[PDB]
Amino acid sequence: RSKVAIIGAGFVGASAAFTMALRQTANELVLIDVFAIGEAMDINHGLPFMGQMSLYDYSDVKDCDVIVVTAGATRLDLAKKNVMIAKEVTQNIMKYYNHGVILVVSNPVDIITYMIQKWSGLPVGKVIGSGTVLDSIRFRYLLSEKLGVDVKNVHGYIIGEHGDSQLPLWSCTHIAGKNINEYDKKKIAEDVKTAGATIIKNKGATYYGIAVSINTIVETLLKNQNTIRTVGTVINGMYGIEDVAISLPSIVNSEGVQEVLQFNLTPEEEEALRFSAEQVKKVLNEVKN
Repeated sequence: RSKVAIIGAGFVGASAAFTMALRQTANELVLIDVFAIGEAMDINHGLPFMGQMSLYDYSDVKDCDVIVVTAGATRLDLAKKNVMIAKEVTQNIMKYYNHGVILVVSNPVDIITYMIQKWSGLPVGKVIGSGTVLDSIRFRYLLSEKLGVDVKNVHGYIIGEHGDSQLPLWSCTHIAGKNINEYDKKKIAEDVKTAGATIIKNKGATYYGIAVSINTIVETLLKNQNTIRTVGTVINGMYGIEDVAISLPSIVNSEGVQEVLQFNLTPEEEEALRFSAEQVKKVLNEVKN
């Protein structure tokens, strides 16, 4: 039934694949590369794919339900660097692009997601970035793992730009229906935006957390379970936010975004969110070339 194609066999492309290979998230998985085959063979060593077939070229984006872009590599230069790589990938993908939902993972995700959405000339509801999906996940986790409660009842989201301007939706965070007003927690928010930085310091890279994130999202899309995820979408006309890609809780499925939940945010939160958009917008101006 399902078929996912991952663009880029880097540690991320590889991990991702390896993860949705153990979890056997899709029926078919393709490793499109940009330098690949060997990375697929090593994964195929743990052979029991009683529900998956891992293969190795862009002409295979045909009939894909999802297409993940992990390609990518003095910061703002990175963006501009990645934008170049991205632009080329977008061309090739679209050369054979047919039915499918594109998931952007390349960093700076917020920027590339938007850019790629344009480059492809695809509906805004079909191109999605991994956005703050992982951040929101960890956000709920930290909460539960600190209030003696389990993530099961923990309902919270991390919206905005997947960077430093991100903000936690406290006004819409409830434990089984209990506001965060129990009896302070400005740390939980911190550890969520510090995680990436700290990891990069020690390991000097990051790809396991993302690989998982990808798996998650791919699973969400393939299930069509109306699950809410703070994935990145090109927003235009919300909270006064215009042309720019940003994360917001939205119900997605194998065929695009269904709707980007229009939560009622407090004035401070609407401010924060708006501000956040401005950061991404700054970089976008630099790009768009």
